[PDB]
Amino acid sequence: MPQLVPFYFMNQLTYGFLLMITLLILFSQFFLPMILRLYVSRLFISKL
Amino acid sequence: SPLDQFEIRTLFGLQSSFIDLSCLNLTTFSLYTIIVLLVITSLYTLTNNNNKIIGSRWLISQEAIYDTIMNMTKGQIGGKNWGLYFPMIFTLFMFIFIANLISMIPYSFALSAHLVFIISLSIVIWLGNTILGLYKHGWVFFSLFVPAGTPLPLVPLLVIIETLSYFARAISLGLRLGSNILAGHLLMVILAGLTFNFMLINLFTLVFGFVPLAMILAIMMLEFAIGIIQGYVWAILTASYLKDAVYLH
Amino acid sequence: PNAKRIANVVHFYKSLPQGPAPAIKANTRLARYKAKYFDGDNASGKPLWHFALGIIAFGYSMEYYFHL
Amino acid sequence: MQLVLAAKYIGAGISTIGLLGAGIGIAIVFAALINGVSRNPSIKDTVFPMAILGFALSEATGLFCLMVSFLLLFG
Amino acid sequence: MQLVLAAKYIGAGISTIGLLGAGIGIAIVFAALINGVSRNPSIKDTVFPMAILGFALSEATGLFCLMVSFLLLFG
Amino acid sequence: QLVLAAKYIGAGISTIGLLGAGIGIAIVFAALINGVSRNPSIKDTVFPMAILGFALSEATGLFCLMVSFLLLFG
Amino acid sequence: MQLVLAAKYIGAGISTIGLLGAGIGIAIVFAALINGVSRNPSIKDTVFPMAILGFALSEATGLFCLMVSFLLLFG
Amino acid sequence: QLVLAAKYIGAGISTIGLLGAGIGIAIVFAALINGVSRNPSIKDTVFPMAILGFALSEATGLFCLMVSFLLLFG
Amino acid sequence: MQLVLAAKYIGAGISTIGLLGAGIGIAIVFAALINGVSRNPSIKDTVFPMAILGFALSEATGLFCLMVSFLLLFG
Amino acid sequence: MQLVLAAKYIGAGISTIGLLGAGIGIAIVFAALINGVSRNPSIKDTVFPMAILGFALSEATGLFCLMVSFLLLFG
Amino acid sequence: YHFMGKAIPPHQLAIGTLGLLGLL
Amino acid sequence: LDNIQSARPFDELTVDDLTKIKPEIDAKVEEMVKKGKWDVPGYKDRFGNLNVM
Amino acid sequence: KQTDPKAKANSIINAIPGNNILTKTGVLGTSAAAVIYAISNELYVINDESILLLTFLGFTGLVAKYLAPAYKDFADARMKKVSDVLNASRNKHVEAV
Amino acid sequence: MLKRFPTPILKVYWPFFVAGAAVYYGMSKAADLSSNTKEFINDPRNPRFAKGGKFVEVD
Repeated sequence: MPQLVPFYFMNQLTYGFLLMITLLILFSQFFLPMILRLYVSRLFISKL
Repeated sequence: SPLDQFEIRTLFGLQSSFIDLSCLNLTTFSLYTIIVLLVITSLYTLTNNNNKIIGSRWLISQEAIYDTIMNMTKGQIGGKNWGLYFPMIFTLFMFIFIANLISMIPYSFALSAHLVFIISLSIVIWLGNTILGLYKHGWVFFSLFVPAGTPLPLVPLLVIIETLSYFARAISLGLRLGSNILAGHLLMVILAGLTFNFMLINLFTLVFGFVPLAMILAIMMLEFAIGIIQGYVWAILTASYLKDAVYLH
Repeated sequence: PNAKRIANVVHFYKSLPQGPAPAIKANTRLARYKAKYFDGDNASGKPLWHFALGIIAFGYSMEYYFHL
Repeated sequence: MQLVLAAKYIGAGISTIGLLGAGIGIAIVFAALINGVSRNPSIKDTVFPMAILGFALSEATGLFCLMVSFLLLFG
Repeated sequence: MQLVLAAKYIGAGISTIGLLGAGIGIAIVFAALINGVSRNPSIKDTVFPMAILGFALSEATGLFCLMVSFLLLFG
Repeated sequence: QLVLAAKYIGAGISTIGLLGAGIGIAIVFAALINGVSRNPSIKDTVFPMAILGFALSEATGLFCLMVSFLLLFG
Repeated sequence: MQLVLAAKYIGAGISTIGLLGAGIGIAIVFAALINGVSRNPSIKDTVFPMAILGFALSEATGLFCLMVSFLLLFG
Repeated sequence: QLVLAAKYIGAGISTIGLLGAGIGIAIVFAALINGVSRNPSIKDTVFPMAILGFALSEATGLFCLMVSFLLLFG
Repeated sequence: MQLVLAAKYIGAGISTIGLLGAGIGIAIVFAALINGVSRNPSIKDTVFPMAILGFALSEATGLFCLMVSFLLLFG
Repeated sequence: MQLVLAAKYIGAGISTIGLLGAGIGIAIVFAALINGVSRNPSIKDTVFPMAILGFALSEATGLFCLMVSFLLLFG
Repeated sequence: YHFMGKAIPPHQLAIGTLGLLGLL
Repeated sequence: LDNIQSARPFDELTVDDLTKIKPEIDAKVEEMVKKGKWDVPGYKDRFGNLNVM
Repeated sequence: KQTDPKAKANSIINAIPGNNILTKTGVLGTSAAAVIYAISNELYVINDESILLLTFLGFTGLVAKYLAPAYKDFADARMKKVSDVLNASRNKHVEAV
Repeated sequence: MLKRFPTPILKVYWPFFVAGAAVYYGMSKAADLSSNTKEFINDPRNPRFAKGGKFVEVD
């Protein structure tokens, strides 16, 4: 198919893997533990 | 040409003659990756009202996604250490889930329907299973290729057409998602192209020309389902594959 | 016993009483956007419609400039 | 270009056969729906959305074979 | 041109094979309806609308086939 | 002439769909038999549904049959 | 040169028959899902991931055939 | 170059064998769903047999796809 | 020898049609395997090697079919 | 001549389609075998030779399919 | 845990078949 | 009654306020991430997880 | 000119001019002009993809009519359960001291 | 705002990154091999024209 075979392969793959490493570091260090802080806080007020 | 919606156009531009710096430059694909990153950033940064415990109505969505992917990867790899592979099993979800809702917006563009990126991501996850399996379990990694207690005179056949299914796994996982997103978008654009030329003939067709419009509305209702289900099926197969690679059956 | 008592009153004494340091609003051109749409009781899903309209407008401008 | 346009019509004819999959498919889903309601009439509001979901997901595979015929007729 | 037209007749012939899916399928739906009434007769009034719904939705994928057949006849 | 020969070829092709009715009518009558044999008291209720299913599956076959006749004559 | 595009479109038409192997596939999976939920109402939250898994992991084999069709049509 | 056009017909015809593969994966997971629903305490016992049977059935659907790729690229 | 060299590839394409029988067959064998172990958990060690026996014995047909495909494609 | 030398290879490509009969037949035989052994364990010594007897001539029908391909492939 | 010709029970047997088909 | 004497903004208490009054919360979350346990023990029983499935 | 238009349209223009609007003389004074400019200059071409836009408008209408209050009720019930248990457990535990 | 927590993301995910570098390199060579074909040697937006050479144009 003509449209998914251009010269832009390295473009696609470069910004894609930059976004993957970005979201991986970003999710893992920032956004998943900001939910888990809510979890441990709710359970800590619940246990008291 | 109903497939012109996937054209990649360069916007901001950069070139040289010393070094090929044309790899990185802001492009339609690249701009929509920036948009995906800013949406995923927006779903967690300004969602949380002033770091409140109670977790306002927006945060219930990103609560439920978290919980339905924790309770999914606990029921697949489920061993001594399942949580060490949980950020990857979540960030493989959210990219595909957001990049298949952004693509539903009418004048927009499917990141997921580029086979060269998704097949590359699938081959990355497959080699990262084989290397991890070899590192963790030595030469006995190949014990994955014999199923169970089997009769020995038919074991090498059941090894050959087990390994063939083992490296079909490299491209199948990506090409499933690519085929679903590409076929859905191409279906919607072709039916829109047919109902447009249906409604430009004689004025009796704009009367009772509501039923093909309703059929296109029904297909758009179907297309969110076929877009979210694939985002879930990616994250269930690359949990099962880490079960095979980490734990030998 | 004491294990609950020197937990709970020691937790409670610096719990800020009247919801102090409220900071109900600010001025940064998005905190006013966060208060009207995203904070506590407003919470409505109209920013999805704003965002969808943004991509519709942007993609239509690009499609008109390139192909039409 | 008469040969390729004659081949377009034959290709649109061949790409009609895949609809029989959906034609048997929707029926197997609704047949299981009927045989599940008759065994237990209390589980209707739990089971019937899954029947509608299976209807949609098989009708998608039907339309994926219809769209190839619509390409080969005109596009 | 005869070579295009004859192939259009052939494609119209080929297309109608997919209607056997609907022909088997409507009957599978009504057969499950029959086997469902015979287990519990008090559920016929509830189940029969979904049986005729399954008839309609399975006739749909046969009439798409029939639509492609007529478009390879009179267009 | 090639077109009249292609008419007879396509008329031959379009009768394949009659096997759909030829199997499905039997599935309906089979469920009819297995329903009467399991419960004889529901026969007069069930039998018009079997007649209706025979008629509708006959119509689905007859669509292929009339496309075959249109490729024959018209 | 007409022969290449002609047989190209014929092969692209032929390579959509495999979707009837996916319509019936999704059908049998959701049919077993319905019959399994109906005969045991407390198994839904255990059998539903296997249902979605079997659904898409069976379609994939029809979508391979559709990609052979797309590489014929447009490549 | 009749062969360059006739390899595409072969690549089209050799893709029909996935018809068996899709129905096959369906029958395997259908029996798995029925087996879990009848006996709720058998999932962790019999689920690797289901994954095994799926892997074998896909590979024996995949033979047709690799023959199609050899015809289309070799 | 362009006609015979083309018929090589056409015959190699039409050869693997019968290979779908093995894909259905492995599934029917393992389907009865799951269905049998589901009734009796204590019959596994007898039935499972018999199941892989039936697997290979049904696999031999599809392998012979693929063998005739490679004979037509490579000689 | 090339016109019959092509037809040899095309007929050999045709004649492997009948192998799906054996590929599903061995499955139904061993499927009922597995169902019978899992249903009644102690009847295995009587039941198993009947399954081998059915497999023998079902695989022989597969070889009947395959021998016409061998006959037309080499003259 | 196979036993071929009453020898030492082989490891998993999987590498040898791949090694045989590798040299071809 | 010093517990009721300090009033109760639980509907608007900040997690930064809990981190400031309890560094034990921050240390427990940090070690719980380092070892890898994304599960929260005893959360699911009194609080519904609201997974889709 | 009409019966009730001189008050209803007046309140419509006032509500169009109630949010920091210096165009209170005519609320549609600049809008009705720019509509004519966009129509006559052919700025929006009716497209193949425009029908897809119209169906997306209808989809958003269906969502905002049906799915939005249902999700509002679901989120409000879960919010009530969170705040209720989180308040009541701490209250009934702190009252026993 | 957000407190960064030092989660281990390197002593867990190294083969994914090694595979990423390998697929990056292999797709680089695949792109260079595909950018010189008969169909795409006269598409003017390829990075050949920005450095030196111009228009083989013999097909």
